Amino acid sequence: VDTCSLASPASVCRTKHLHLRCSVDFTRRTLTGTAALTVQSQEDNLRSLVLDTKDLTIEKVVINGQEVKYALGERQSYKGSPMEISLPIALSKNQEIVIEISFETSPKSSALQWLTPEQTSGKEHPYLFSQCQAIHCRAILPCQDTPSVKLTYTAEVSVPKELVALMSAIRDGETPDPEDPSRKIYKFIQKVPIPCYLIALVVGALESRQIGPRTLVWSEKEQVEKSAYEFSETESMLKIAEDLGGPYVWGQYDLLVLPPSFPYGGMENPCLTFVTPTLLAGDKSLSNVIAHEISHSWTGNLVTNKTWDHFWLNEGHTVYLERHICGRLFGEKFRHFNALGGWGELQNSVKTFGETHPFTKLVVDLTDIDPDVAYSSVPYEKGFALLFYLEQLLGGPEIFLGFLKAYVEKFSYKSITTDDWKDFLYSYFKDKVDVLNQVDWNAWLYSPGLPPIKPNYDMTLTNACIALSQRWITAKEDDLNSFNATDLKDLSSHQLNEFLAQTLQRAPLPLGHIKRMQEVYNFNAINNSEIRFRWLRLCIQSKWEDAIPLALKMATEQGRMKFTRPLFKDLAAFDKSHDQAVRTYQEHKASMHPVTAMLVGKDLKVD
Ligand SMILES: OCc1ccc(Oc2ccccc2)cc1
Ligand SMILES: [Yb+3]
Ligand SMILES: [Yb+3]
Ligand SMILES: [Zn+2]
Repeated sequence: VDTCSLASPASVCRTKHLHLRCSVDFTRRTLTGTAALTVQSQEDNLRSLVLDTKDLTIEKVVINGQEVKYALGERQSYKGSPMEISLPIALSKNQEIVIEISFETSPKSSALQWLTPEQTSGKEHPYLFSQCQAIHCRAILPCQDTPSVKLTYTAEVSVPKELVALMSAIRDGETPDPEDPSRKIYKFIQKVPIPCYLIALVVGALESRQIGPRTLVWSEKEQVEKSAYEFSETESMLKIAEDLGGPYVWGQYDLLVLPPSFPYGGMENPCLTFVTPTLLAGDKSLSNVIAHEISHSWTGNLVTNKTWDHFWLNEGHTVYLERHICGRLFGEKFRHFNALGGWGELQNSVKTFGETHPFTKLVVDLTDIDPDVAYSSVPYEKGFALLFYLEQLLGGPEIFLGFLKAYVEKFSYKSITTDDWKDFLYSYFKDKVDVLNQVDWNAWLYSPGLPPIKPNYDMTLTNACIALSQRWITAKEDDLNSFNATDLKDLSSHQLNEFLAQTLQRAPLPLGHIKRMQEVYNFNAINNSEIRFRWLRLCIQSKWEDAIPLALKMATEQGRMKFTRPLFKDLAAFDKSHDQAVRTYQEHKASMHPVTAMLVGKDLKVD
């Protein structure tokens, strides 16, 4: 039972394949076309089925060349409207049929962002991108919008000729549109079965550069060179990930660097990972996001969560694999540094929601909860903390990686629950079940707050961050003279970020301390998005009026939610910037990503 979907469940019928034929209309901000679903009945005498939709216009439904009866139910808030289709002939178990639905999206589709030329790097062409995770595929096309159903797809997309279309699939050629010479048709094939949240589309003035044997980086012309350099470790990461998870089955591993309003750090769209341009630090320092997206090719894309309640399975295992990739590239001390940083992020999330909040539970109950509202670091970090604890309890990384590879092999091409994972963990570790029975399963999986046990972490790389943060916190006015640019000489960008993270946990600091920090460290000159974000949060919470225009600029010039949401909230919580934060949101709302616009509105209590 998937409480987020209104469609017929996997026990009734299963979509086996999607053949999508569509045209992108920038003037109307609509995607129009036909979604032909190959549906397999899982029941005897199947006469009707239900599909998920959200703000879709249905023109007709065709089965066996004839139009059939359908009905759109009343809208159920964020879930959309159910679409019941009357089948012309009763289906027996395992019988397949093709249902072709003629549809049109709404300009307000929660899955899409339509950008004007002014909102792009080039300023001459418009741009479109999708973001289906968790339940936005229903806002693009009628489907069984649940990760419990996996399907292959083929697609032909008609776009203005001067533009390029890309999808979460293998490129299968381009031709002039035979129905319109002002347009091109781009063809795509996804031969590996995927849950529909992994369906993705981008249309814009895109250019590409090869950066590895199976990797192209894609972006507007202005970002190509910087992107090629920033993501040059991609191939070495794919090789490490293949060694940890088994064969890479997707063919290509391309990267697309989206415009700044992209709401997430990355999206593991198969064959084409989507990334935020906020990763473009110039020194490859934010490459762990690539390692994370690469890891999803095994944990999430091959082994998938059956429902959104089990999202931690996707995230926890991915962060675990991501930290191993970074550990192989940079050393075990670095994997422990990243792991310890993750615990810090988990403390922050638990503190933000409250220790008894249901969204701090590992396995969540999303009945009547919009998944976008529940989204946080909890499934990533609590999920990671559990696996890291288990690794330590079971004999170390080598032993635990053996389980991870067996888990990926066991559940490849399947959709699983926490119980399925737990059953396999007990099966694999049958000779260590006594150790496994010491785990407080009920607390780890179903209780809110911080985990019952904190793993053991090497402190080697964290010590200097803690030591510097503590000097600043315990400093009195007469100790401020002792700080100098030399304090940072031996700190990496990651350590500088951790120093800021540690200090932010104790924010506010006295205004005089923050002014001294700028005077000696010149944190205002740092363009690294993670460091700049933490520094500006530190300034705003410490009530520095000079930081107000810098924080407003960062909150609006980019739209990665990790940054935009807390910056708007910090600005709204500071009396001096409250009105500006609200008015800036109101002015930008219409041109923001629809999900980001909704969430910032809720955060700022602006309806
Ligand atoms: O485990 C908490 C939780 C959080 C979010 C969630 O759904 C998502 C997933 C990705 C993107 C947006 C929403 C499902 C579960
Ligand atoms: Yb081909
Ligand atoms: Yb003193
Ligand atoms: Zn992820």
